[PDB]
Amino acid sequence: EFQVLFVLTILTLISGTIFYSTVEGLRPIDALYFSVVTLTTVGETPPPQTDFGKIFTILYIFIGIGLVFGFIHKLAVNVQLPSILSNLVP
Amino acid sequence: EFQVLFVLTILTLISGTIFYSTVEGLRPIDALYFSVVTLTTVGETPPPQTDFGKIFTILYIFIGIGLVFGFIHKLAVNVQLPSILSNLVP
Amino acid sequence: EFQVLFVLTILTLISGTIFYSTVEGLRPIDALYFSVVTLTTVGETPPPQTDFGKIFTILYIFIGIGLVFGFIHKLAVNVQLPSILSNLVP
Amino acid sequence: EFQVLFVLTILTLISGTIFYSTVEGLRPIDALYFSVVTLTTVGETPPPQTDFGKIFTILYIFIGIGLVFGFIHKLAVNVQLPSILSNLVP
Ligand code: NA
Ligand code: NA
Ligand code: NA
Ligand code: NA
Repeated sequence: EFQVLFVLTILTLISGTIFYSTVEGLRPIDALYFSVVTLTTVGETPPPQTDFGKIFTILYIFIGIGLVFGFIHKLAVNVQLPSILSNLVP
Repeated sequence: EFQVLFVLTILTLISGTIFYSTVEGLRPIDALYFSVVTLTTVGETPPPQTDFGKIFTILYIFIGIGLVFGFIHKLAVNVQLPSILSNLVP
Repeated sequence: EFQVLFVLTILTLISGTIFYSTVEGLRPIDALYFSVVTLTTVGETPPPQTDFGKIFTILYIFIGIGLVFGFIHKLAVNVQLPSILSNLVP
Repeated sequence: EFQVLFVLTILTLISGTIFYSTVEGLRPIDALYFSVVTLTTVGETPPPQTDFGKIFTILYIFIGIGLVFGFIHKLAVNVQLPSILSNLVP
């Protein structure tokens, strides 16, 4: 499960990285950062400058937020929880 | 269900698009983008400049966030999940 | 229930409005808008300029987000849902 | 439970405060504020300026959001709820 969500999230981020680096002309690292803060709703970034960027962002958000949060919902509950939980055992 | 939420979300976005393009004077595409990042809480945009814009945004958020997230909660769980889940079957 | 959450949310917003209008020197409407986008995590606004503003925002977020979202979780599910749901009955 | 989440959240914020104050060169209070609005997805702040800041933010978000929201989910439901709920008793 966690393995799958990880894959789906990575592919989603890869797509955003390629899109933004090409259409908005961002360096790869900035394109990945934009993709990440967008899908997690953190939004610490100015908006895309092109209409293509805006249209894609709208669609990217609706399709990717569900996935990204489903993944985060497992990263801390199915992997990060026990580590400290089972560790909460005397 | 998914069909209904889709309709309710579209109408909500249409209302925001009309509102912002008129009161804040944004081009339709920018008004739709503002509406979308606002309701998904992504917030990658500067705030409205008019008091009408601010008041409407406050009300728009409280009434639309619940709907938009309910829709997203189905777009990936009732439509996007199986596609890859049922596809996870050897 | 909905009545109570409404009260708790209003008081929370009133507190933020008073705080920001005084410490950050914002007009009441802008102080309320800042309070609202902050607690809903929309964040369509520049950050507070004073250390008092920042410290208060940190505490305001942790204490108010839970409440605000609990309220929204009822505004659309206990009030906005039926209106269109019961209306989905032929 | 609430005691534990409080500890995990504090350590997470301490790490972010140290990181941002050092790499992005922010005063401690601004580093803590950035860490807080980032992990709660409020995002009321400009993005990091360095690639290290961006890479760390990406990882910080994925690992810390789950924790921070789990904590908030208890701060208002296991501590803030009764206070006013049990108080809702005539
Ligand atoms: Na958010
Ligand atoms: Na945000
Ligand atoms: Na934001
Ligand atoms: Na923002």
